[PDB]
Amino acid sequence: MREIVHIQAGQCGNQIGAKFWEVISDEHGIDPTGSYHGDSDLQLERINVYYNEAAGNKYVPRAILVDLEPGTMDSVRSGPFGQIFRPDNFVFGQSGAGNNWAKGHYTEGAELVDSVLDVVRKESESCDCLQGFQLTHSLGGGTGSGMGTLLISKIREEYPDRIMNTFSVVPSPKVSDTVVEPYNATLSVHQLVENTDETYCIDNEALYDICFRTLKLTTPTYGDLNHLVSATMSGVTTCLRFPGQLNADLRKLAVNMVPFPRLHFFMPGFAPLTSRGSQQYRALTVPELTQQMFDAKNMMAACDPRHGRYLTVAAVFRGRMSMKEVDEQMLNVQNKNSSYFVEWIPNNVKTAVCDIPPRGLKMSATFIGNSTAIQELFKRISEQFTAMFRRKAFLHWYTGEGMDEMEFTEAESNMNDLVSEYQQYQDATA
Amino acid sequence: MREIVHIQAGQCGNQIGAKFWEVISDEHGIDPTGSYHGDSDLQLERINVYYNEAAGNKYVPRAILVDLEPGTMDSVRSGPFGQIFRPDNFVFGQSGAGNNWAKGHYTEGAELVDSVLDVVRKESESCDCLQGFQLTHSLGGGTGSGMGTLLISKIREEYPDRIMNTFSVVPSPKVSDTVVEPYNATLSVHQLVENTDETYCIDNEALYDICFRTLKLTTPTYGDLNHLVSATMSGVTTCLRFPGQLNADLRKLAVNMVPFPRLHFFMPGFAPLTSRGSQQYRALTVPELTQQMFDAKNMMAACDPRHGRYLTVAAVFRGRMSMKEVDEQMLNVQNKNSSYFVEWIPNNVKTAVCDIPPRGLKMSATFIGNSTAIQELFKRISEQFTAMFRRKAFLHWYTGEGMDEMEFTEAESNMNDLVSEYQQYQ
Amino acid sequence: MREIVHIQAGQCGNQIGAKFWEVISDEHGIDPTGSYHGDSDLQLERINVYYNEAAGNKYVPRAILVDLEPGTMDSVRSGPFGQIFRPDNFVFGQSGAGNNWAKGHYTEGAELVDSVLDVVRKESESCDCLQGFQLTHSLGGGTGSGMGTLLISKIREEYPDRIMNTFSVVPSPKVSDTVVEPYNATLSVHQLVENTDETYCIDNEALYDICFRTLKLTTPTYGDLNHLVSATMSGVTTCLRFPGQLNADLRKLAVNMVPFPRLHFFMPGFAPLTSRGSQQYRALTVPELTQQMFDAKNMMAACDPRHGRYLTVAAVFRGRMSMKEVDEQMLNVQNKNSSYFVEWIPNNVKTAVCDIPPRGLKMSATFIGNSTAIQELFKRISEQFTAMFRRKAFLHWYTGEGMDEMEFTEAESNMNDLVSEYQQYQDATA
Amino acid sequence: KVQIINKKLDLSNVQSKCGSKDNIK
Amino acid sequence: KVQIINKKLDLSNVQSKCGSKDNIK
Ligand SMILES: Nc1nc2c(ncn2[C@@H]2O[C@H](COP(=O)(O)OP(=O)(O)O)[C@@H](O)[C@H]2O)c(=O)[nH]1
Ligand SMILES: Nc1nc2c(ncn2[C@@H]2O[C@H](COP(=O)(O)OP(=O)(O)O)[C@@H](O)[C@H]2O)c(=O)[nH]1
Ligand SMILES: Nc1nc2c(ncn2[C@@H]2O[C@H](COP(=O)(O)OP(=O)(O)O)[C@@H](O)[C@H]2O)c(=O)[nH]1
Repeated sequence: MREIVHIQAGQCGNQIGAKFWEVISDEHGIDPTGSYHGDSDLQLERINVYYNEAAGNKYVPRAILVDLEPGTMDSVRSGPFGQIFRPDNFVFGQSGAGNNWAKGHYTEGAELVDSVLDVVRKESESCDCLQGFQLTHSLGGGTGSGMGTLLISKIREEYPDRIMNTFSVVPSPKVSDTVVEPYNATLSVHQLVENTDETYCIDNEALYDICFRTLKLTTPTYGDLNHLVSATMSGVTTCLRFPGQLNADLRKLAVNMVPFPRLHFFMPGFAPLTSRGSQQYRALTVPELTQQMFDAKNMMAACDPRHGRYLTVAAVFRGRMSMKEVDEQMLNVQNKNSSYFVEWIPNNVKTAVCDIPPRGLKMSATFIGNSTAIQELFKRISEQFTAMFRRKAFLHWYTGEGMDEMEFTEAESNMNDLVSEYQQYQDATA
Repeated sequence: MREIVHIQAGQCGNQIGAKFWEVISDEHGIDPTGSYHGDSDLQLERINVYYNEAAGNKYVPRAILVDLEPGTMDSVRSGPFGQIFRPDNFVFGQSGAGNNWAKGHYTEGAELVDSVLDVVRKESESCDCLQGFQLTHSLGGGTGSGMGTLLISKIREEYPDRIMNTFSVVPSPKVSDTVVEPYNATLSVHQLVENTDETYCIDNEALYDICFRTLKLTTPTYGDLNHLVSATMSGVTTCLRFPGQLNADLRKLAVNMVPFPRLHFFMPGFAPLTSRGSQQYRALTVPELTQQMFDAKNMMAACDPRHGRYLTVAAVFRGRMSMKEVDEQMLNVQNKNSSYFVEWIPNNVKTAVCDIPPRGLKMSATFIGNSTAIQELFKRISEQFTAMFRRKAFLHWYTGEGMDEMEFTEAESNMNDLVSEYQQYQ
Repeated sequence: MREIVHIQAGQCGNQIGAKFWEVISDEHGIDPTGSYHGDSDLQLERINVYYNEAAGNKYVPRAILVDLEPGTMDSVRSGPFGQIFRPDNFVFGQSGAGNNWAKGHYTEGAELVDSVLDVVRKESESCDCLQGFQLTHSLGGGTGSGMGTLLISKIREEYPDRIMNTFSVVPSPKVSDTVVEPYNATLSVHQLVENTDETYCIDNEALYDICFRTLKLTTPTYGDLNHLVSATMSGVTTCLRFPGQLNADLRKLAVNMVPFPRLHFFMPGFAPLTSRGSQQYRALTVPELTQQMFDAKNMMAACDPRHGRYLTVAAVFRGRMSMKEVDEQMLNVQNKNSSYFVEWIPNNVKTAVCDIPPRGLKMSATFIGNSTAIQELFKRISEQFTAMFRRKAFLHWYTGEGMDEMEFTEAESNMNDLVSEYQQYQDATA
Repeated sequence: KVQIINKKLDLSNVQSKCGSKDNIK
Repeated sequence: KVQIINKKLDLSNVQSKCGSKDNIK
């Protein structure tokens, strides 16, 4: 059947994907030994979409781990779920990227990409029907950014008809964690906009806001943010694994959600989100999930969507629900807030319903929005990048890896053109 | 994975590195015999970063000791942890430097640097993945300054793609320890600015001020100042040895912290610092660490950073913390004091979090700041050097060995150009 | 029935064959006493192909040990399985070869070959149906090279209609172990190309690469390399001993694999190969064995086969399998990589399936490839040999044994002609 | 330096196909 | 000093053997 090759790259890649595989193994009843010990047939009905079965009731997650320094991989291998992963797919270098995109893309990635692609081909030839590739990585991180751009280019050349999905951690609007993050982000998007099919933008700052505000958490960790991101990832591909009243694979989402080839970035969201104490005072209904999804404070992206308009909206629900209820809620949303949707797209909302709810919830819903408001992210990145580039800030660190001024110039020009395209598609024109 | 070769030159460097290796051996549970007797797997997980494993459950610190006079090395061998170093790496001469940089760089260094480099090559060939070289030395000491400049040039020529990190003791603004400190400091900088990747400027004056005002120490010794410097050194590379929520190795530090290749001198800091009695009166939080770090009185370099602007800030934290807490503190710092950072660099602070705190603390943080205010230090050095050089003060001692007036003139020109560059970017 | 006379010569001969007889005695349930203590009738159904039965339930391996110094033979006799071998067949000299092919071929071999051939005739007359001769030896070793060339010539004259198979250890591309190895190898092949039927090229360096890379071994020994070579040897002649769905004797392999009389060298391979830890994460299927066999890193020869093309491919499988599965995998291999096969040979792959798997495995497969890429080995040997011969490097050590310059000249000319023939058969011509 | 891909779309003059008036005479 | 043994092979003119047209007249 359809199979997904999950590629992990960078620190975000490794950590987020470790939490992701924890969640996925929990959903399918796979204990840390790889042996199936679940309680339902649907867990094994579509176990092959993310797992390879080695005879002996052991299942191996079809994942590839990529990094340039073995520290994060050692931490992953020694932690929980270390022995389920077949050790063939721990492909790492020795130098590290040093947060330099130029380094990770032209020297260290250039040295390691042959082994990584051989592993990719090994995992792809063993598949029954390769559906798409999922990449978890950060943009500010040099390893993540560079290795991901290189791998995406090479794999797009290798399989031009497969789905290339990426979950990227984007720069924060206030608190940056890397000095050279703007250049890495610019040079990364300069290739992501060309080779990827769709990219989900995750900001750590929005996750912190959700954690302190909604969940009432006082000591949130990167692991809990990874838990939220992993819940989103599991909600995205719930139709590839369990039946439902209305299913939607990855290609259906790509078709319904990308109106024009370059405007493929999406803002993910999740519902329901409650603190532990407040769980006893709020009922779980479809209107509740709908109101939590279409809320500015519940957007995991670093932008208030009320500043622009939406082009496409995807809402995948989980758990037993009424389709009439969901459709009426979507009608109410589109009617009451019609000014937030582009006039040239009638029927802005795409829906899907899976019959299997997440662990511990009666019902949930995953939000995916394509809003012109995301132009704020790209405009801020362009402004910061231009201000830094005028003074040649840290430019020698990248020119020493083989880059010239023309590559930065072309990246910045393409970024300005992308921002201008998003601004162009805010005109009603009718 | 990555490894570090620790080089230890001069009397100052030897003492600082002895204290540093004491601290490192304590962090990894290694007794003075070399046999591992720790209590956690993480102590052995990355013990290779600083130690070679000599079969027999014993580990040898990958350290190289350099000097032109054998007294300091005799004291090191006879003192505690003196047997922890394999005696192969005690490379010393007999003449001594006499605080003459010309001597230690052109004659005695020229005689001893071949053996020094042979030991360096032997230690480097044993490495699986060499990451960077560390040099602990003072700028005033003839041995320190001369051997450091010469050896850094040689190693940079041999390994052009490795990281050259130095922890230098800089001259004090009030009290000089050597009469000819200006010539040595100027001629040392004239090569450090060309061959090194980054240099941490620690002044003993600021260390005295901190240990007196903050730690309330009444009889501080070189051992206590070296303890502070060693805590800073360990916090610098804690990410190369222990896991964490956000790790940053030497290459990311060098990339984030050096905006332009010549502006690579930094002012280190440390937190928390408390007297013994006051420990029971102040809670240890991330806001407290952030408040202590971004304070002029806690800067170990004798230069008020409020007289200039920062190019970039590195803040590596140790211990269990909330990522949102550190992020909010850094955002508040950048927002409330935006007037002290250059307008052409947004997101001035790069951070990292290690999950292993220093022994005895719930959490800590190491400060590394690239402030344009260090032009004060360099301008003071240039002015004093000019005042001495205009009258040929002590010049004959340097000229007799082989130096000419052209070398001093070029060194002064380079120093003034560096000062002018810092002034340009402020 | 069909019988195989195993001749051991040289250090490679003695060690590799000691490990080989260990493996063979394990497969047939023969304990170190020679008494049969197995558990299946098929162990004794074809026990006579490698054993002679002396009444008393004792079986003697039909092996002949040849050397020029008694040290290696003493080590073999005093080690495991020392008492099963009938002591009649320990035929050794006293001087040793000193790695000089000229010595071992014209003086010491000339003195010992009469006794060795008398032993060969004794073992051959006692046979029921002599099928072929198998020789284990090295090329760089003077004893191995010289004694093997002399014995092969004499036995080919004695039995011109029997199968002459040799398993030769070839020089390594980077790390040579003997100063005079190139001359020994040139003078050895100058006779092997004339008298042998087929030669399997084993490089110790490729075995080291496989050991450190695939098996994740940190301290590999010559004995473990001999274990790999012995597994290959046992897989080669599994059809001479156990039944199966499709059997193939040695003459069938010689016919199907040697297109032209001089191009008889083959590159052996083996599958599956896994580290101990990775065994729990990979299933054993026919596609897995097929992908491991047709892999450049799994070739035990010192050459990347992707530089040339294949002429004939032999793939002998062991264990219960589906013939449809194997045939579909072979079709996929030939179709996806058609550019690596000569156009003038349709149906490049020969197959065979034995129903008895190796000890401890569900299924396995032995690879035998006849690729033009092996011209790299012979070209490097010719280049090194020419460079050494221009300066008369170590030439007196061979001229003192009776050799003249004309013999070296003829050997080098024949080597150049063999390289030119391999290059000629890379032309598609159609 | 981009412009939205807006086209002037029109079904200008479309006639019916069923001859509902063919026998009106 | 060798050359591949390539021959010019052709089944030039081969006629049928079954007289399927012998009684066509
Ligand atoms: N959500 C999340 N973000 C992370 C995590 N670890 C690091 N990041 C973000 O990733 C960025 C660091 O880049 P990184 O990938 O670690 O550096 P690289 O080695 O060059 O790839 C920072 O901006 C962090 O905010 C994590 O566990 N979860
Ligand atoms: N931080 C620190 N500085 C020192 C120490 N010992 C000496 N110094 C400084 O080094 C300078 C003396 O130079 P020194 O290295 O002893 O002379 P050298 O033998 O020629 O290298 C003085 O300015 C001291 O302040 C020490 O243990 N720690
Ligand atoms: N695979 C393998 N190769 C060996 C072994 N022993 C020796 N060799 C190889 O054989 C060569 C030595 O030649 P050798 O036969 O010992 O010398 P000889 O006495 O003249 O025949 C070296 O290149 C070794 O790499 C072994 O046990 N296994």
